[PDB]
Amino acid sequence: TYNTEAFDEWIRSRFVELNSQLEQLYYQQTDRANVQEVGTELKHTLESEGRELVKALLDEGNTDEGFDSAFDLLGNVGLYMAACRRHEITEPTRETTSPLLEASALAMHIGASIGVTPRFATAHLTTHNRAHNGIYKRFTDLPDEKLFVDYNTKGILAYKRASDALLKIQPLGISHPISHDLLRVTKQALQDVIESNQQLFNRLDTDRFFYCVRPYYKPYRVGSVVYRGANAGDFAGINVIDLTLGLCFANEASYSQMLVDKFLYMMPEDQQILRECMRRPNLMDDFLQAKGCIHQDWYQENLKLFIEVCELHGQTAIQHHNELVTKYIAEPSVSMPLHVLLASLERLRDRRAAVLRDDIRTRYYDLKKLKDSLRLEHH
Amino acid sequence: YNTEAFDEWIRSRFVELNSQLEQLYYQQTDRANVQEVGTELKHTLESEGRELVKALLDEGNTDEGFDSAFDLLGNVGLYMAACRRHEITEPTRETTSPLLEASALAMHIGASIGVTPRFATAHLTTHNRAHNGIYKRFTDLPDEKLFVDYNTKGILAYKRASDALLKIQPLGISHPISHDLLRVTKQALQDVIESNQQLFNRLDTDRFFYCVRPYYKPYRVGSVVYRGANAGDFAGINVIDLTLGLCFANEASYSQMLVDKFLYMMPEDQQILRECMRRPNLMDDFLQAKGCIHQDWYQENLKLFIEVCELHGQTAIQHHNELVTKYVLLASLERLRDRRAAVLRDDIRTRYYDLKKLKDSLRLE
Amino acid sequence: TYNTEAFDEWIRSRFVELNSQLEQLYYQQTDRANVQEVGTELKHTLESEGRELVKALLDEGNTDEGFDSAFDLLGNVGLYMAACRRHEITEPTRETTSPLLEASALAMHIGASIGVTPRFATAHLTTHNRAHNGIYKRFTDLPDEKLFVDYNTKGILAYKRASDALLKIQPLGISHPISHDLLRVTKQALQDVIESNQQLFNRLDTDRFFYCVRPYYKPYRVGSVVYRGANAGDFAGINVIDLTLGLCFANEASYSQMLVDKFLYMMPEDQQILRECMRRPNLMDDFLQAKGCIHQDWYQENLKLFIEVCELHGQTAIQHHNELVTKYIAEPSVSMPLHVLLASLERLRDRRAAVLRDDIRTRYYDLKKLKDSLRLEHH
Amino acid sequence: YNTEAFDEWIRSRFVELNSQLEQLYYQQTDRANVQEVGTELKHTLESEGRELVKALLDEGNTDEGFDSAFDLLGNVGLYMAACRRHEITEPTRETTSPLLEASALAMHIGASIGVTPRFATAHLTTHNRAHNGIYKRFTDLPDEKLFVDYNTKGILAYKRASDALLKIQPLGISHPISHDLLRVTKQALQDVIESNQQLFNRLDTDRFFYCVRPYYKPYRVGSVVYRGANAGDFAGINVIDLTLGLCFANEASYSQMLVDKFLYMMPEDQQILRECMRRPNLMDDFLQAKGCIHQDWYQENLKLFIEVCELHGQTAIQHHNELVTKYVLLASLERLRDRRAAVLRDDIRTRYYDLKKLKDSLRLE
Ligand code: HEM
Ligand code: HEM
Repeated sequence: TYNTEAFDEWIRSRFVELNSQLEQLYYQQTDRANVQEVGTELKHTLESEGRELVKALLDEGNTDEGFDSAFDLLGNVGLYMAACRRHEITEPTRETTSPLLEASALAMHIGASIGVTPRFATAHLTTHNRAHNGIYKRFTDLPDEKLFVDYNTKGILAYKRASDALLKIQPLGISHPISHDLLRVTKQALQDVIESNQQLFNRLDTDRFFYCVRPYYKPYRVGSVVYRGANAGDFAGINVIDLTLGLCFANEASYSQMLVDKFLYMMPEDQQILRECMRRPNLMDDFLQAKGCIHQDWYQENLKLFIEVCELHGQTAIQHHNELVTKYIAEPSVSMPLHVLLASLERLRDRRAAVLRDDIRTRYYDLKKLKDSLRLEHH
Repeated sequence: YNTEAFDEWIRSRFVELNSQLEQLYYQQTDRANVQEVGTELKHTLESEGRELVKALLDEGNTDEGFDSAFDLLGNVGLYMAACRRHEITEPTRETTSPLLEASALAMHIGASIGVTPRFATAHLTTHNRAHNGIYKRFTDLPDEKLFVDYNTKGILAYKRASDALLKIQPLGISHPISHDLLRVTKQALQDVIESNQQLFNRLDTDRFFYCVRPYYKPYRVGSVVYRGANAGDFAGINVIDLTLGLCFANEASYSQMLVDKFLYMMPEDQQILRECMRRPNLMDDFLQAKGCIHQDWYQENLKLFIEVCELHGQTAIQHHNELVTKYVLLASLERLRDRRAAVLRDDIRTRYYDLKKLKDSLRLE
Repeated sequence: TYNTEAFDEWIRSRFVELNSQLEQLYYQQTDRANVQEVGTELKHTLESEGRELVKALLDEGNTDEGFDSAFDLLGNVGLYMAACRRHEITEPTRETTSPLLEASALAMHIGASIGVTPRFATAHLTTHNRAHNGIYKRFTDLPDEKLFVDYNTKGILAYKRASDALLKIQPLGISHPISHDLLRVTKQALQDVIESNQQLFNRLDTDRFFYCVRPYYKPYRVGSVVYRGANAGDFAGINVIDLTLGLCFANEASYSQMLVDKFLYMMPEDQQILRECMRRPNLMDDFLQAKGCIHQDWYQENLKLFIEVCELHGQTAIQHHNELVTKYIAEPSVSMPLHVLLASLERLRDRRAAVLRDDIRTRYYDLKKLKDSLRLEHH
Repeated sequence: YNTEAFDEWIRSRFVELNSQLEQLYYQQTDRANVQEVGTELKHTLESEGRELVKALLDEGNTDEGFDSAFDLLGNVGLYMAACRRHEITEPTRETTSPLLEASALAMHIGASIGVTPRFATAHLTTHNRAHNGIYKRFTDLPDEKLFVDYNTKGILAYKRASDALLKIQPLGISHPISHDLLRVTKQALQDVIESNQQLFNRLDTDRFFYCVRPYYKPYRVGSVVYRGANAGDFAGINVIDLTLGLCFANEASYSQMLVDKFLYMMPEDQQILRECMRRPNLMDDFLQAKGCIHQDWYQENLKLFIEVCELHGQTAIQHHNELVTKYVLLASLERLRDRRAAVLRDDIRTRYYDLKKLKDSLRLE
């Protein structure tokens, strides 16, 4: 694993220096978002040194060191390609196919060999970013990047705690007393998300993030195909909650399509779990079907807690869209299909908040029926 | 409708018969005696259950999915377990099981889905589906419900602890996020201490030993004798042992224990457990990071790491001096409790010294 | 499974009648490839009856009857959508999104839920086409369709026999005596393919196939995304042979991309096996590395048989391209990106035949070195 | 390098020591005796192997992948099996295994990958990697090579038969393509008959019973006794039994047999086998298609189907009267051979009548 080590050590050293030093130049500019005619020397070094190290890896050909080893390597290749994209060394709408031949072949080889997208994925920097003596992979040494990544990690892990609790209710049923504890575990995990997102909101520098962090999550070509950038939402957890709570519907083209466009962007194990939720029942419909149990102790106790969980999830979606996406994407973007991705994100936030709409299906009425169901039972 | 017919029976008459039978046993002076008592109730339980099982055995091969099959196997196991409790079947008395139909069915399902052909802990705890608030049980006794509910709470708390620990593996012990997982682990283990305490302060020692425990006895399935389920039949607890490095897979005593429980947990738990047997542990990781002693992450993470090991080892003594003390291989149970607690011993390998070295490693700071 | 049964029984009855009767009209025409202003009544019935049956299924929502049941249902939905595409009831370059709302949602739901493409796949009509009292799913009752499907099935099954034998050599090694038998089993299976393809070549009606069979394998939209038609080559087997024999290379963008574009078009189990071959060694390189064993009995005996297998595979690719694709696609198409897909198919045939080229990597030299290696050893 | 050091030993000195030892045993008059003979060679085999194993046990947890671990377990099992053959270790003589290091290592790997902690058939047959033409073996005797090679050929032929049969399931018995799979199945089963015949006509009855078979004896791993491998330890053969409907998973006798062999085959073979236990079979399918008697597919497919059942049942008698006849649970071996052959019996359920009904069903045509 000499060649593999050599590339990783490069990613954890010079790679960070080159990008950092390059970000310094971009920030000094007046445009700040411009990359043309700047750091031309640093770009050649980053491209050159990375390619050689990658080329050494591409020579070894087929290797089977296990999923973790392969995924880690693919991450470095993706981190490398992502940087080249940020610095305009490679640009999709400018090419017909990727100019980074070696890296593309290697990335497409590993990705297809382990069932993941042939590029940098969220897990590469968050849940599966191995730290060496305290430092883990990063594009730059900027404090704002670390804040973004760490809080995405905290957020993601909090959602996993919430989806795991929800999945354990399935075998017990909504009337099970133990389901009341899982429901509370779920509630706490979702609150950890609200808190996690708040801290990020109160510490991340809006400007530094939009000009020095975000530009590394851009779409770029791998081979001839264009692959979009990773999202902090690329993991089963969040969608597992949507389906299990019944807030979203797999039978709707809009939602299933979204799942399809993200499967390869998460771990194989997360894909398996997500797909399975698409053919399992949900708690919403369960409670709705238990109308003749309205005067049951477990019903009032569990429905009450359930409804609270549905609200927290919707709260977390409003917090994300209304606050996070708003303060670091929409605003800085108006100053410097954007209105399209914003509109999709809205239907998503409203789908979780269960608001009233006529253009899309929502649980507003179902949730209201259940809320008004708890009224009749407190007697 | 046969599956449901049997399930509905298990959730109704089955509970009545056992309950009514437990009433007779308790009135006795011996109370542990079952000979010449409830002979009528025993015949009914055996008879009604067999007929319902026989109807199922006729359908032959069925593939309704893992959950459906496991649930059915649970009812068959619950039925056979009852028969064992009431002496309708007794291992040291037989050469092979007298419950022919139930045995065939149980062995068929179990082997078909990779689980033991009898009632397993998950059948009554994590995978016990409730209907309108009531879930499978042997009797309607309050002490059974206390035992099962707290075993469930305990088990689920351990799963939260093992899941947090496994997420550190890809991040490493020096990762800042590993400090949060380590704290999540600490909290989950505390939930176990609290969970066990509540059980200790509410369960009726007598009712449990004469009306609850006798349903977890060993009985024959076919010609083979299969031991009773244990609240410790799940990956979680052993995942923590290996990940924290408190136990060693390279030791016959421990790997044998794992082998004797694999079939007693869910296939998914088996997969996870086996995997931990070929993965590194945090203990050795910290020990190998001696040249990082003056690192911020080393001081912070290690402290919590040691607090985690102490909560686990300590939560071990509590259990050891409870379901084992108040109620052959006694030594094998002491070594297990000693490895977890990392006590000092000369007969078995322990982390006592390694843990002390690490505790005193925080000293310099 | 009433609604599921109702739809299947429809697919096996009226569906076949409507398409058949419709094919009769198209054939009578002078253009014969025209579909405008013809069978307008039959089209409305096919579209109408199918949609209603699908709509009934879409209502049931999430169901978990097992992989086989779900895959079978998805097949009927795909068969239905494919027909609508053939009859121009739906056309990709004419739409922005699919006009078949219910069918799209259902197809995308099942597909994503079990990890397969949301449309009709080769297995749906070949290896996983269940027959009822002798009759299995089909678009029409035409004899030429049955010939096409049956021989694709025979061909596919023969390739599976060849890939399975090759994979069993891996744990034994190329010098193992038992590997000589597997190598012979492989040789026989590949010959069954040559024979299978020959029979198809000598019995299929070139015209009927191009105007009455092939038009059902066209690309159509599912939701907003366009999904290409199934190919008799959508299964692990063929590519497993390519990689195990070392005739193709996973480290090349061109090949890995091709694998990615077909994974969802085969069974999950075939995907698993294929991906794994991308990180395993191959026999070609093994033999090349055993140069200091040239005077070994197993070497001459096994290398000789190996080289024969490589030739048969290449023979089967030439037979397919030069004969089959030529007589039923290229010619009838010149009479009535086509030159693009033909060019890709050529690089593929030459990759297996191991011919000499400068534009792509081939085993021509490696195979020649090994052939000339057997000469030195027969002494 | 420890893994390779042990493997290279198994492929060199290990073979020499055992071979040289077999020479001494054969010269004797008893020939089956091992007491007071080759005492020097035994010490060397035990000593050299243990040291190499001890080096491996030190590395602790390793995750080099299933193939690497399984291969290593095989060497450890081959080593322990030899020690058993030479009486260096004997089950009915011990309470626990005297080979401490080897036991721990074997139990560790086996449990970590889900296989029995000893030498399994695949270790010498389908998964025995050859180096420059030579693959793992206990001795250099020609009769061992004959036994192993033909077991391998037999096994691979059965895998071809089970794979063809499983591909009919999704197509159905009335599918035209099922007629080809049925013929592929027929040919594969014939390859088995031929394979077994060659073994019968070449293997030296004496050399095999005194120099080959004694290496497949049962021995202790830890404290548990694990039986020796059988050329029948793989899914294939049992997949054919269930798919053809010749055997029944709902019968304790058969499901128990499956349970006692799962760990003796590859995890992938276990998965496939278990699944067959909850799937339909062709026998019952044909029986249920009585109102299709005058169908073309019914006549053609059924004929070949019956020829397949007869080849299997007949290939059973051959084996039964060979490795069992020429060389307790003898009855359980008769019933198995009788279910496969579908003979007439009153003590166990068989397909004799069902098969006769189907044979006479072709009569009307
Ligand atoms: C200021 C920081 C953040 C910003 C600027 C941000 C921005 C975005 C953007 C613009 C998208 C849309 C997808 C695309 O077109 O690529 C997205 C998706 C998503 N984000 Fe964030 N994000 C932030 C933090 C977080 C955190 C901490 C979480 C927690 C896990 C998270 C979870 C998600 C989810 C789950 C999705 C998908 C939509 C859905 O299914 O509802 N994000 N984010
Ligand atoms: C006259 C009958 C047949 C014709 C017209 C035909 C045509 C084609 C076409 C045009 C393609 C290109 C893919 C696309 O753009 O969709 C293709 C692919 C393929 N065909 Fe056929 N085919 C026939 C029979 C068969 C049979 C019997 C087999 C046997 C399994 C088969 C195996 C393949 C393979 C494996 C591929 C992929 C290319 C590769 O990886 O080499 N085809 N076929």
